[PDB]
Amino acid sequence: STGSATTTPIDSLDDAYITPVQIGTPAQTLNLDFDTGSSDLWVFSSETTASEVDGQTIYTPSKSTTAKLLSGATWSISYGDGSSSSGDVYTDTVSVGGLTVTGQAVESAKKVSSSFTEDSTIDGLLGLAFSTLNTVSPTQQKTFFDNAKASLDSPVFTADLGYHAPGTYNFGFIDTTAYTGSITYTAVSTKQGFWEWTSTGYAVGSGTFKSTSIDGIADTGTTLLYLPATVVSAYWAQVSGAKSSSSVGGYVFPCSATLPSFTFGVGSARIVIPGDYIDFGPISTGSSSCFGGIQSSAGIGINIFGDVALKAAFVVFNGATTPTLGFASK
Ligand SMILES: NCC(=O)c1ccc(Br)cc1
Repeated sequence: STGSATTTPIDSLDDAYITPVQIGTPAQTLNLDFDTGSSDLWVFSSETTASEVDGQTIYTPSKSTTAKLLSGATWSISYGDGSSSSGDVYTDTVSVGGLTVTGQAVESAKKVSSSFTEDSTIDGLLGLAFSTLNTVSPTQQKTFFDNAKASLDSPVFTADLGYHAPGTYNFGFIDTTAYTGSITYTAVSTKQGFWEWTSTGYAVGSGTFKSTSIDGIADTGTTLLYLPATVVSAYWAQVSGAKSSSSVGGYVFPCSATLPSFTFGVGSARIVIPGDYIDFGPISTGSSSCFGGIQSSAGIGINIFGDVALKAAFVVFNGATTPTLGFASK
């Protein structure tokens, strides 16, 4: 089997991407944030505290003939941005772009933090990291991908995020029309439950490539590119007027600037992030200070190849017995 679904930025900045997901019988379609940095499929639901729902589409398990309460199971998750959600668990039929999994754990939110409430476009998350991170207790649950794996033509999914445009998540096959050149594969460590890999270095604009190992995770659920302070300093040093602002919470730059590209290494291959991808617009409405799309990972504890990086590539998440990541230009 295979699946193919279009993923759409939630706003003009590509702050996140939503992908339609069919849950239950008859189908209830929710727009979920596919997140290769976490491993819970959770949704706004009929059980979510009413004051914490503001515009989201909710899953109502009582209206699904295939929904079954997973007795005694609860979940609770906190994300890197400080957001959180928790609730109980159903199993139900979940379909993504024609690919169907029965008995998928669908984690029903009883509580969500303010940032989720305030984002009316995201109805939940579909986690695509390794199932070892799944927060369901006392019986850990498998991700949609893990459940689908055996049925897939090939044990892979691919992320093809658009810049200010729709893109595609495919399951079970590699679309050879979707990228240019060849896909370069690189080793993955699953030890932290992430799609963790090691970039071979970077370049800023037309500058020389710096060969240096950068261990990080491929995370579709993180907006920006978070890299070591040395790297990030070297990037923003090429932008007149750019500075790290503690009040804003990162590097900002004059909105009048033209940003240089940023290249990262994948083995001997190179992925180029155009400068425009690194512009996240005025820090506040009407401001001439713009927020940078490349930020320091200092204090995070890990480097994160978020959407800013991933949307510059066709990315293969290879879930074979020994997982790997593949990157191609496009
Ligand atoms: N990885 C965390 C994530 O995907 C996320 C998405 C939307 C909000 Br609001 C907060 C967090």
